[PDB]
Amino acid sequence: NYGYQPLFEDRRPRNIGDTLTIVLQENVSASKSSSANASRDGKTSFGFDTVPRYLQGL
Amino acid sequence: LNNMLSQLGITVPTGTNMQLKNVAAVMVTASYPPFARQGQTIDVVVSSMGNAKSLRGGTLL
Repeated sequence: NYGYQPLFEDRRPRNIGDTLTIVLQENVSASKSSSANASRDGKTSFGFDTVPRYLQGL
Repeated sequence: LNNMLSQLGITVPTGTNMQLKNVAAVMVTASYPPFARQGQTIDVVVSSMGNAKSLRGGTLL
């Protein structure tokens, strides 16, 4: 003799020892990224090609 | 209906055609009386719950 069993309810596991099907469908995906940058240029110049006489002292 | 048939000992294959006409799904409501003892009897109300036309001569399972 087994216990009371419902009629219209689905067959769910209810006690220790009942079986149940697992459908393994796992799909995980993670990601990350980053960056950084910096820059600097400089260029100076000056040239007195032909100096007049009254400025030759400087 | 498939759950009941399976419980009784008949397993209908899944994904098959099944169109009935003499069956209706109902909600049953009742009033638990004071000091009720096991074995006694009460009165129930039966109400249809989807697209049924009539419950004229039906039997509640």
